[PDB]
Amino acid sequence: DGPTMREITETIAEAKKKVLDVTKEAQANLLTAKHGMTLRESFEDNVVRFLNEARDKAGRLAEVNLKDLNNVKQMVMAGSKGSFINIAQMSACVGQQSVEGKRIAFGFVDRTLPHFSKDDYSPESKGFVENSYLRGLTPQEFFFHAMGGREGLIDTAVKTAETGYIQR
Amino acid sequence: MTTFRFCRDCNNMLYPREDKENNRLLFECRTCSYVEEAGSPLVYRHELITNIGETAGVVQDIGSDPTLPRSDRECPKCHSRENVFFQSQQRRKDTSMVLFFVCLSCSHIFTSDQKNKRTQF
Amino acid sequence: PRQLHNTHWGLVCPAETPEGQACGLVKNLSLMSCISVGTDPMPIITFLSEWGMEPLEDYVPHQSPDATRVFVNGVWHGVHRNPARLMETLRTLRRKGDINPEVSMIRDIREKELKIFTDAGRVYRPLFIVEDDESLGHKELKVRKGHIAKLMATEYQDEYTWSSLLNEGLVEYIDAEEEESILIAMQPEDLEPDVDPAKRIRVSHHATTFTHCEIHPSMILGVAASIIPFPDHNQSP
Amino acid sequence: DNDEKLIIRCRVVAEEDHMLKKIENTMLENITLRGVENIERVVMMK
Amino acid sequence: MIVPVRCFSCGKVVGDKWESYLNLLQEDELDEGTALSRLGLKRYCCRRMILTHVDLIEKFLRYN
Amino acid sequence: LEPGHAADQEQAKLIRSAIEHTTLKSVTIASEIYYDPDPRSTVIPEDEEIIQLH
Amino acid sequence: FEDESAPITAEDSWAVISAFFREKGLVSQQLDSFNQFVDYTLQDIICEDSTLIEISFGKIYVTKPMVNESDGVTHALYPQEARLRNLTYSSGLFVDVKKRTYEKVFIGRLPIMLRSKNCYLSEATESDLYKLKECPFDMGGYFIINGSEKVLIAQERSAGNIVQVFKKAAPSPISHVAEIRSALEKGSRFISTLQVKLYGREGSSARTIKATLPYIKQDIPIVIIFRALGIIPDGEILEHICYDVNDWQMLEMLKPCVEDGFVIQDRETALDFIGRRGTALGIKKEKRIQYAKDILQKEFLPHITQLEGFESRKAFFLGYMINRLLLCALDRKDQDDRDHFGKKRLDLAGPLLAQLFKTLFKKLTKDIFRYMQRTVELAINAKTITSGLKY
Ligand SMILES: [Zn+2]
Ligand SMILES: [Zn+2]
Ligand SMILES: [Zn+2]
Repeated sequence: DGPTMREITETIAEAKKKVLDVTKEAQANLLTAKHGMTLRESFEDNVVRFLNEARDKAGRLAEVNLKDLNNVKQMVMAGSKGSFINIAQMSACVGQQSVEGKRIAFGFVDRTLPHFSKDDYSPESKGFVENSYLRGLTPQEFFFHAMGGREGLIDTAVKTAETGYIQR
Repeated sequence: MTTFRFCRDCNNMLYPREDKENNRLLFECRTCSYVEEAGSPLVYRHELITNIGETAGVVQDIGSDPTLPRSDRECPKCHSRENVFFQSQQRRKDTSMVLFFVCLSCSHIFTSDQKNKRTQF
Repeated sequence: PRQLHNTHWGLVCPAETPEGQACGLVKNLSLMSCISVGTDPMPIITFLSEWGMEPLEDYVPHQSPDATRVFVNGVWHGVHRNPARLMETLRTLRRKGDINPEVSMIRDIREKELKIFTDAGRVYRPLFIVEDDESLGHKELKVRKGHIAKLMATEYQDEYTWSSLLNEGLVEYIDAEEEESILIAMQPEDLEPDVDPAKRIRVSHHATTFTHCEIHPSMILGVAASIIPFPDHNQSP
Repeated sequence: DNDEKLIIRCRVVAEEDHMLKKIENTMLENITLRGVENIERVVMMK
Repeated sequence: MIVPVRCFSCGKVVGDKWESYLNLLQEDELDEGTALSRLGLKRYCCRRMILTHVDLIEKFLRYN
Repeated sequence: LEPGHAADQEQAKLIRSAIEHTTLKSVTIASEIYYDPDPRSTVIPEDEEIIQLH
Repeated sequence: FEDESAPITAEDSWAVISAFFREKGLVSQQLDSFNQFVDYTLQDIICEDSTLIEISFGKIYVTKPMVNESDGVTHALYPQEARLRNLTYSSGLFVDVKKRTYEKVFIGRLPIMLRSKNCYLSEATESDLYKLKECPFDMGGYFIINGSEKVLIAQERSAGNIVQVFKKAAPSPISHVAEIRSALEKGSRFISTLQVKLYGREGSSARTIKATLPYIKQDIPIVIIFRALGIIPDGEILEHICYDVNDWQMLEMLKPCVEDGFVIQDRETALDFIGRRGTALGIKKEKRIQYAKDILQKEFLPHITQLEGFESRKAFFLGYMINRLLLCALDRKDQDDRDHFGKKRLDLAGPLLAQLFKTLFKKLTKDIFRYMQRTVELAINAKTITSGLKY
C-alpha cells in the first residue's frame, strides 16, 4: 500500500534521526560506555539496535498490510515456504549489512568507499540498505550487500567442510 | 615532556648524573668528558592515557584535501565558518568520537569536546 | 583474501567468484578495468628536480620540517616544500599526455607524502574529471554535450575517440591507491544543487568537493554479472 | 583521599635509574590491586 | 539460426514472415511493434518469435 | 549471588569489583622519574602539602 | 541548436563507454601486456647479460608466424590451421651477435597471442577474418599450443618495494616488524627482504630494534647499521628516524637503541661487527669489512641503488621505516591492511612470459660460455627456449 510505504519510510526516517543524535551525542563526548565496553563499541551497539529495530518495524508493517489472498502470505501461513524476514526484505527494507559481526568497515582510509567523505559513521556510509528489493538497491548498497553475501558464501563452505569432518 | 640533550662537541646523547655533593642534576656524555647542568629535574615520563597525536596532520594545505568533511561551525578566533573536521587521528580502540575542526582562514584548531581538558592539541 | 574488500570497487566484480575452495580467490575484472604495462620513471624523476624537489643528500629535517616526502616506485628521492604546485603541474601534465596516463600520483596531504608509481600490474579504471569550475557557478564535469556529439558522430561514421577524451583531460585513469585521495560522485547530477513513491531512496550530495564522477555504476560488474537483468533487485548470493 | 590530586611518590632504599624504570614496570603490570587473576572484564546482567 | 517455422507455443506459422518484417522496417520505416502487428502477429508469443530472432545464418553464409 | 542479596544492584557491583582483575596500570594516568634530592622538601610545588605531613 | 558547453546527463555515459569499448575492446588487459612484452621487454632481457667472458647480443626481430614442417619445409601459419593440425602458433626470434677477443641468428620460438600486433589477425578486416575461417567475433588474447587454445590467468601478488608494518601475536618476543620486499624492473628479479623488528612486548625492559640483513646470521642493532653507513653521532642517527624534535615519545623509544649500539662508535667497527656475522673465523678484517660493505651496497635495499656513492639514500629510507614501525607501536597508526587492492599487482602474459624467457635466456647464455670454456681453439641450442616456452 501507498500508505504502508509512507509509514515504512518514516519508520526508517525516525531511525536515522535516533542515529543522528547518538552521533552528536558521541561527538560532544557526552555518551557513556558501560563497563568494559568502549565508547565506540557502545556507539555501534546502539546504532545497530536502532537500525535493526527499524528494519523490523518496517517489516512488520508490510506483513500486516498484506491481505489474506497475498500469495507470499498464503505460503507463509501454510508453512510451506518463506518467513517474515523474506516479506520484510522484499517489500519494506533489506537492512544493515555486516562483515564479521560489524558494520561495513573503513577499508579505504577512514572511509568505506571513495564516494563518501572521511569520518562518516552514518547509516548509509556503513552499510544500511534502506531499500527493499522491489524498489532496488543503490550502487553503494549494492556493493555492501555483496560484501555481506560473500561472507556467507565463504562461511558456508567452511561449515560444510568442518561439519563433515565432525560427523565422521 | 622530556627534552632530550646532545654533546656540544660529539652530538651523542647525554645521560643523567647526580652531583653527589651539591645535590644537583648534570647531563654527561659517554663519549667526551662533556657535561652540563640540567634544565629540569624531570628525566622520564610515561603517559598511559595520551593525547599526542590527536591532531596529527594539520597541515598548511589541509583544506585542499577533498576527502575531508566540511562544516559551517564558526571559530572561536576568526568568527569564520570555513572548517574541515576529523576525528582523533590516534588509532585507538579506546578513543572518543570527538571532532577536531580546522579553521581554514586563521588555522585555529578547535573541538566539539564538551569535557575539553585540552589548551593545545 | 577471500572477502570482498572495499578496495575492489570498480576494479573486480563483486559478484562473480566460483563456489567452494576457489571462492574469493578467483576474481574477474570489472568491465572497464585495465592493468598497467609499466613505463619508465626517469623523465618523472628528472621532472621533479626541475620543480624544486630537493635531494636526499641535502635534506636536513630539523631545518625543513614542513616538507613533503617524494617517493617514486617505492624509492624516497627527496623532499618538496610546495607539493601543491608540483602536484597541480604533474596532474596537468598527465591530463595532456606528457606523463603517461597509466601513471599513478597520490598526494597524501596530511601524511606529507607524495608517491608516484609507473610500474606494471596495477589495476585501474577510468572516471570523469570534475573541475571548478566554470565561469558558470558550480563544479562541473569537464565533458559536456558538445564532446558527446563528437563521439556519436564518430560512432555513426561506420575522428574523436576514447583517446581524445584522455588527451583533452576529460577522463583520467585512477587506481586503488590514488582512489584514496579523491571524492567521487556516483551520477552526474550530483553535481547540480515531491519524489516518486516507487523510486528507490537515494541520499543526496552533502558534497561540494567532488574531484571526479563515475562514468556509470553498472561498470563495477564483470562480464557475467553484466548479463543479469535487475541484479540490484536480487539478494546477492 | 580528600586531596584533590592522587599521587604516589616512591624511592629506593650507585647507578640508580635502572632499578627505577624496571620497579615502574613491576608497578604497573604485576601488582594486583583487587580481583582475581585471569578475570579481565566482569559485566552485570539481570 | 534461421526464422523458426512456427511460434513454439501456439503453432502459428511465422517462418513465412521474416523477409516481410525486415522489408517493413527498412523499406517503410515502421517501428518493430507496428510492423509486427501488420503481419498479424498479435499474440505475445508469436511477437516474441520474430522480435527476438537472431539470423545467424547471415553470418554463416560468409564462410567459403 | 547469595540467596538473600540476589536483587541488590549495589551488592552485585561489590561483587563485581571483588572479582574483576585490577592493576596499577588500569588507574594510573602517567608515571615520572624526577631528581628530587632532599627527601624533606621538594621541587614539585604541589606535593609540598604531602611532604608537609611527615 | 543544443549548447556545446552544456552539461551531460546520465544517458550520455553510454556514449563515452561505447567509445571506450570501440577502442579497447574486451580483452585489452591481455593484448596490452603481450604487446609490451614483444615490443620492449624482450629486448631489455637481451641487454641485461649481453656480454660474456668475448660475444655480445644487440637487436631482436620477431618473425611473423610460421612452421618447421615434416618435408617441403617452413611456411606462414594461420590460426585456423594450427588449431586443426595440433600446431603451435609461434614466431621465431633472431638476435645480432658479435665475436670480439678478451681472455641474422635464430634463437627460438615465441608462442604468439592472438590479436597481438605480431599476429596476422590484428590487421585483418571482416572479410579477411571470414576468408581465414576465424569468427569476426573472436577476440583473441590467448595462444594456440599443440592445437589447444590456452589462456593465461592473471596472477595476483603483493607489490614489491612497499613498507608494511605488522603487529605480531602474544607468545612472540618481537611485537612489531616492518618489512619490505626489495626488487627490480632493471638488474634481474632478485627479492631481498628487509625486516625491521621491535623486540620486547608492550613494556618489556629495553625494547630494542634490530634488522635482518641477508646472509647475516644475527639480527643487527639498527644504530650499528647507521654507523656502517657512515651516520655516526646519536644525534644525526636519530634525525634520520624522528623528523620532529618535540616528539619526546618517539625519541624516548629510540633510547634503548642508542644503548644497544653504544659499543660501536665508528664505521669500520660497524662494518666489522656485521662482517663477522657473515664470515667464518679465520677470515681476515679487511676481507670481513668488505664483505659487509658489499652486503650493504648490493643486498640491502637494492631497489634504492646497487651502485657506490648511495648511503644517504639508504639511511633515510631505513629511518623512515623505523619511523613507520614506531608510529604503530605508539598507537598512532594502524597496522598495514594486507588486503588493500592497491598494494597488489596482477601478473599477466607479459611479465609471466619474461620470468620464463629471462630464466631461460640465462640457461641459453650459459651454454654459450661452455662453447668457449672447453674451446681449446653458429653452434647454439634453440629449442632450450622454444620448448621451455611451449612446455
Ligand atoms: Zn661527547
Ligand atoms: Zn578561525
Ligand atoms: Zn504464438
